[PDB]
Parts: sequence; C-alpha cells; structure tokens
Amino acid sequence: SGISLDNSYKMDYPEMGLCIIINNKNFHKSTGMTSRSGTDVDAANLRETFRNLKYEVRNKNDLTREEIVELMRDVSKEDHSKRSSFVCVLLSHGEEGIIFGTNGPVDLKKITNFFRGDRCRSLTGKPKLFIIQACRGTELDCGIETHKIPVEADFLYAYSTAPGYYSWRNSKDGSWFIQSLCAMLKQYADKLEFMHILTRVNRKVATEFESFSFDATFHAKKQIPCIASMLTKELYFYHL
Amino acid sequence: SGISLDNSYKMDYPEMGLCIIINNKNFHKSTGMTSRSGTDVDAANLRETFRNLKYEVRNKNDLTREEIVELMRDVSKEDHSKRSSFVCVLLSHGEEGIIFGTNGPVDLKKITNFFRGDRCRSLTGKPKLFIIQACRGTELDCGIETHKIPVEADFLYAYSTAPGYYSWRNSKDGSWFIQSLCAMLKQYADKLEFMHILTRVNRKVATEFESFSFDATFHAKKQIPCIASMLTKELYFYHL
Amino acid sequence: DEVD
Amino acid sequence: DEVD
Ligand code: NA
Ligand code: NA
Repeated sequence: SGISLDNSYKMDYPEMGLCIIINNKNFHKSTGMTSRSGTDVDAANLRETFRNLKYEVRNKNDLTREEIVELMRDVSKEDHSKRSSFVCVLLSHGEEGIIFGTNGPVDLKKITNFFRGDRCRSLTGKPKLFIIQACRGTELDCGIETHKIPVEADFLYAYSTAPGYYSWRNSKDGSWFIQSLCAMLKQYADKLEFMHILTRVNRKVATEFESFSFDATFHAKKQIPCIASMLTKELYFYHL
Repeated sequence: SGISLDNSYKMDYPEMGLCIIINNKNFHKSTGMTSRSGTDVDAANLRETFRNLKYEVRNKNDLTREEIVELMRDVSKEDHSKRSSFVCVLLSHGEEGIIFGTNGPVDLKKITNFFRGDRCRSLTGKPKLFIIQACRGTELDCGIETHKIPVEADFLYAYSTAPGYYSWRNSKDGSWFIQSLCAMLKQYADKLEFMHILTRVNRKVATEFESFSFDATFHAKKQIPCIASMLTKELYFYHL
Repeated sequence: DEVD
Repeated sequence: DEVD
C-alpha cells in the first residue's frame, strides 16, 4: 500500500475497552472521613459520557481498600486482547499518591502497577488512563486577578488538581474537574486529540470556578488540574 | 472583525522569551556527587535548538544551590512584558522534587514558586516551561518485550523520567531525554503543538534507547519521560 | 463547595 | 550510559 504513519494509538479494536468507575461516597465512621456529597453526580456524568464513547462502563460504589485492590487485580487479569484501551476513574478522598477506600488508604502505585506493560500483557502498548478526583494535599490556590518498551509507558494520569493541593467538589453540581471533563469530552471527543481535550479541561476549571465559603480560609480559592502523560502516541477516541 | 478563537497562547509578542539553561557538571567533592559526563553535549544542543526557536538563551554552568535560587529570583523580577513565554532547563543530579546545585539540593518548588501567577506578574497567563533532566528516585525500568486564574496555572513540567525513577545520560551522546527533545523540536516545532512534540519525545525515548552496563543491576533498562501539564491553552512555537 |  |  501507500505511505503509513503510526503517530496515534490504534483505537479500532472490536472494543474501546473497560471504564471502571470507583465512586466512594460514604466512609467507615472509624476513619473520620466525611461523606462526599455530589460524587453521585460525577459518577452518573462519567457513566453517560464514557457510554457515548462506547466504553464498557462498570460503576462500583463504596469499596473498601481491600475491595479496590481485588477489583483492580481482577480487572488486570482479564483478557483485554480485543480492547483498544483501559480507563479507570477514582472518586474519593485522597492525599499525594494515595486514594482512600471506605476503610483506609490505597497507594495509587499499587493500583496502577497491576497494569504495567509487563504485568498486563493484553494492554501492553495500549493507553491506560487513570482519572483521579481526589485531594493531593492540603494546599489552597488563592489565585491572581487577570524491542522492549518501558513498563511505565502508555499511562496517562488525569489528576483533578496540582501536586500538593486540595481538590474542589460541589455538593450540588459535582466536582469541578469531573464536571469540566465530561463537558469537554461530550463537546470535543469527535474532534480533538485527548491531550488537547484535557487542556480545555484545564482552562475550564481554571477560569470558570472559584470557591465560595463562609470560612475565610477556604473562600475564593482556585484550582488547576494536572495532566501527567506517559503516553507514546496521540489518542483519539474516534477512528477513520 | 470575524469570529475569533482563543485556544492557543499568544506567541507573537516582540520576543519569544528567555531560555535559562542550568548545566551542572562538576559537584563539590564534599557532596559525594559524581561528574555528569555528557551534560555539555546536552547544554550545547539545547542552546542551538532554542536559539532556532528565537529564545534569548542564557547558559549557566556549575551553580551552587545559592546561585540557582538567586538566579531564578533575579530572572523572575525582570520585566517579561514583551516576552511570550519563559523556559528553564535544569541539567543536574536530582531526586523526586529536588534538583542539586553543586554544593547541595534545591527544592524544585522553590525555583518554580518565583514564577507563580501572583509572584511574576509579567508572566501571568503566559506559558512557563520547566524542562528537567535529573533523577526522580532510584527505580529502574526493566521494560517488556513487544476574573482570577490559579497561581499554578500555565506551568509545564517536561520531566525526563517517570516519578520515582532514575534518568539515563550517555557520557558520549548526552542524556536520552535531551537528545530526543532537541531532535523533536528541530523536526516538528514548525508543525506540531508542543504536547504532541513531547509525546513524540516520549516515544523516541521509550523505543530507541536501552541501557548497556557491565553491572547486571543497571543493564538493559528503559525510560519513559513524564509530561506534567498545567497549561490552559495549546502552545505552538510559530505564529501566523 | 467542599474539598476532597 | 550512566544515571543522574
Ligand atoms: Na475537582
Ligand atoms: Na534522559
């Protein structure tokens, strides 16, 4: 045939892949963690958004740390041969590098290690997307007026917030980041490469949201998400 | 006039901006850090590459931790009003979140804080690029066969390696990441958006390099860079 | 608005 | 090849 390019992931496998959504709203009383009001809005928005991208969505609610590890290990041991990609969305409390099950924390590294190029062979060379709506610390942004491949290759971490910072969630509308992510996927998934979509998400979160609080410490604060890309190709959710 | 889009940073200011290159090769004997053979190749490659992008390049060699902080504070207090962007390249030993001066470490956060949207007003809303060739830990990748804006917005961290991992440098050819970065900027800066260029850098580093060592611990290892984007627009080094 |  |  004629000249061929290979700058973009092959996304025309028989299936787009799994979208695992872990929605932790209620936490064991003994942890002292508050309920995450609004997160069901996020989980429903994500389910619909990724359904329209033709992902096989599985929603899981209120998982213990043990259930999270078991679920991710089980999913990584499925045969993904017919699947173009893998997506996991984590909605929970967190700290830098950590997501909370309902009864205690899980290292993000423990979850993502199941999908390493050498540990999940049917996803080797395919994009593995981890979308994380969780705090990465307690900083607040006060804003300003205006033959082998690496085992860590082909991961994308779409973090809701910058390293070290809180992440904002509205109890009525859902989290700033997930709200903006779904809106930008809905509007641009048939048009833009995924890094460009996530950049529009960054701009939407950065410009359209600002906290309102009766507590001066938490009032008038801002947020910027953080795209951490280890991908090796462009990612379009459509194919020719 | 007609319809206008604002999806990309304005890059047609009178100047592209500064490119500060900190090239630390020789370290104080008391630190116990080895000399970084090959880093002059990197520094020369970067100087030429960014010269061709019309950046005002300033090369600095063998800076103490005090000199690094003073230089970055001084640069952040310049008037960048006529400049489209800011670029800083750090070539040194490092650990997660840390870059080494010749006599001891510097928190990356301390350097980048000088350029926050609220602390360098003439760069507010403009892209601030930090390109970091330094270790982020000691892990080795064994590969697998195949009205306000946030003060942290508009930063891009082009990390040479994944979080937690060593970064590889060849004493003859320069570092894997900087070699690949300059080659992809040379070939694609007039053609591709910057995230797409960095994705080609990821693929080049991931596919074309593998360590050769007489030490089995360090032999046959791989590397994936990590793009951490807090940008809010697309970045093209050319303009219409 | 609340933090996570 | 060396590490940084
Ligand atoms: Na959010
Ligand atoms: Na490198």
